[PDB]
Amino acid sequence: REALVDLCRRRHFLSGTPQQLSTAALLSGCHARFGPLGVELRKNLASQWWSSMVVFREQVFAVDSLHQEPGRDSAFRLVSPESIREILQDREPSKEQLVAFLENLLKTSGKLRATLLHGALEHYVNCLDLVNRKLPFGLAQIGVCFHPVSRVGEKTEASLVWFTPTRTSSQWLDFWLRHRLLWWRKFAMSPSNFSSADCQDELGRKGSKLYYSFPWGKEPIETLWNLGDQELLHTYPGNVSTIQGRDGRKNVVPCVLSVSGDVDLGTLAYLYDSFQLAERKVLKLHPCLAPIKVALDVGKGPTVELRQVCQGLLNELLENGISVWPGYSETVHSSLEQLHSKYDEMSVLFSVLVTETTLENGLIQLRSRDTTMKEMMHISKLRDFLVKYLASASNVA
Amino acid sequence: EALVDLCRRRHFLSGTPQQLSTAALLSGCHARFGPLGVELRKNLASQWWSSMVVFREQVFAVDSLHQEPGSSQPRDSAFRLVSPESIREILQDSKEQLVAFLENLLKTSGKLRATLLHGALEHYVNCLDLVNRKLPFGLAQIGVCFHPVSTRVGEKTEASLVWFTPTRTSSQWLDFWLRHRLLWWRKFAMSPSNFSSADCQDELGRKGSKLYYSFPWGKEPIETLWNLGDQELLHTYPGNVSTIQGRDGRKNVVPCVLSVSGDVDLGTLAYLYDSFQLRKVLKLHPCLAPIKVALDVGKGPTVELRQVCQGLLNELLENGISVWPGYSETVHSSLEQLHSKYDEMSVLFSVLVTETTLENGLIQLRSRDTTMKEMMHISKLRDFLVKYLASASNVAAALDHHHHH
Ligand code: NA
Ligand code: NA
Repeated sequence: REALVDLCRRRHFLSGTPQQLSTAALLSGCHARFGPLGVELRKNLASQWWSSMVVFREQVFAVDSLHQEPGRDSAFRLVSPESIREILQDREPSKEQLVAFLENLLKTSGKLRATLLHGALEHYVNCLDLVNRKLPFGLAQIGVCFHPVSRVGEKTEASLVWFTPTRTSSQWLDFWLRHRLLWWRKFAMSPSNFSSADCQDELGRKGSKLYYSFPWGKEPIETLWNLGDQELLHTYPGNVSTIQGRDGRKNVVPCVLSVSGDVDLGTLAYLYDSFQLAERKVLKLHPCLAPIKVALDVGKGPTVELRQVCQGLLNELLENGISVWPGYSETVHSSLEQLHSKYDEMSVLFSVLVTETTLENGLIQLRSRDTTMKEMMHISKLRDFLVKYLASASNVA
Repeated sequence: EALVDLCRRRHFLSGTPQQLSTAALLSGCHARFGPLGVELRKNLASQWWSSMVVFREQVFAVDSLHQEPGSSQPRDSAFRLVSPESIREILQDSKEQLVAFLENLLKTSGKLRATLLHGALEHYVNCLDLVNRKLPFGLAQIGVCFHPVSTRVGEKTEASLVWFTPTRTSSQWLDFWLRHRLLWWRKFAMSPSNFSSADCQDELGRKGSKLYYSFPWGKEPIETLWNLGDQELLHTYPGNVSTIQGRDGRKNVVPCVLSVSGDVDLGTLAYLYDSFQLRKVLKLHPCLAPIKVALDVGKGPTVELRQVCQGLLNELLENGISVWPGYSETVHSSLEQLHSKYDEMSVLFSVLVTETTLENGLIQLRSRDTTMKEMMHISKLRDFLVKYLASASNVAAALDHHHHH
């Protein structure tokens, strides 16, 4: 078994049976891929996407849309089982009556969304109103999309749909291309492994794609398209006056750019990127992404007292939203060496050891993932040190 | 009618007039929320995530697919997923064969989930490993579930905690979580007594509780808590019961399963109704309000007041304070109109920047809550806002670690 995926499965970044840890299974989205460490890593990534694209941008608003669309091409259809049963009860068929049923399914049944684009379009007229028709602006959503494989794969997509006058659309597309690529790179240990290329679709529309170089090859993690206006006009038949936005004095139907990232594949990219057979394997996930910031353990000494102290430190750090692994809670004894190796595989940023010394003089032993050196710190400072350290890494962007 | 109409007008809600009836709002057949509403809901979901997961070292995140293995034997009402190809292929490409085809759909097609429970159950053994089998612990998830309407598909965002505990302590945990969840809804409410609970029991004598919000048309359940026992967990691992045991001290037991399940969309609607006060103002809790501050300009040099505002804007966003940039509009609106609008959008504070500000750095700050105005130095606003928001959330967090009985 490949080492990175093996470690990820052992440390609960990935879930699944061993056969589901193949490249094809991991890329298909046909099983829930992530275990608790992975779900947390992915939530951190999604939060960082939200910060960059919605929180820090006044012209981007959140949107939410259904998972199913009116029914498109290969998308699975939603069919009520009660309708099928109704049919299977009646003794006389036909072929006319059955074919009819099947025919009617193919034309009236809703279908699973393949992208988040249609949800943004359908909410455009309302956001336009909210912004008093001023262009440009965006609508953003993170949510699951469904993809026929070759079973239906599920992928978490982070979408920005940007509405701008056609005359600035090319400029906007290039701005998003650079910004999005820099966003992926800012969390990477090997930022050159995130690359980009131009592409064009079936219709000749221009776009770009962003890629991560996985061991087996490059996989697209984000696509950016200059869609023009057809999809928007397709959404609002007749009523054109209600979709025109202001470009200064001009009233115009805006051009639509779609900027869509694969949060799941992006999670897997950072897991591969983090792997350092440095020392023993370590996952050096970026501080803002690492699911566990600190681990707390008790050394040789008085069980119940040494744990009362860790509990207090845990509670303090959690009130401050710092994730903590309560190793002190464990029963089985494990060597310091074994602990550090595990924490390193889990991408834990700092490990803290509370000992009889601590009970005497209040000093803890603090070990860093990145340098791997141990320092003595007074328990009273730990919180401020950690709170400050994370804020520093998050400020870098 | 006034509330829904105001919400629709201010983009808390979305939809046509036929989508704004109480029936359509409850069905989940359309995406109910406009941008201010999606932000409100995101804030509510973040608060839930903080209280249930971030602050609880024995609760872990789980993610599970939206689709589940096809069954059909039972007759369940969950929508099935059918490949259009498959249908076309039998269609344009006799009776015996068609009936068999339909039978197959019912038996083998995947189905859309109706709850997040099975998701948690299926990841229980992994989490067991993660905690080296120590009970109790929980698996949490927020995600969309689907449900039959009337033949339409309703979508509801569910916030679920599935808690694994020894049977001997399961009753106490049920009571602990009930109090905890009820207090969680109430801490954001203008009228907390409109959030209540009721105890209940199921077909099999299993105990549960339900939490309700008293909407204008009656009480609606916004959360359910059930002491499920172990049946469902046991059914998830047939033939592996010996190795799904957790530790209760020194004893190995198959844990009892507590399922706590909250409706995030209905909860969002609850807070919209709860915030509505007569001027019409929505007094949403500071932690929930989608826009914390609006910045506007009064009398003065356009291109300079705007720079003061933008600077202010940049500073607040950088600090993650949501801000409405009213100064970028054209402004042919009165102060009273501007304020009435902000009150309806639940904006917590509005700030006015004028010539004077350029002379002495003073801005006029207006509170949604009292409508009182007040001069303040533009350099002190970021700090005022951050402290006001931290204070509100601290007050709200007062009892997140309170030991219920
Ligand atoms: Na924004
Ligand atoms: Na937790």
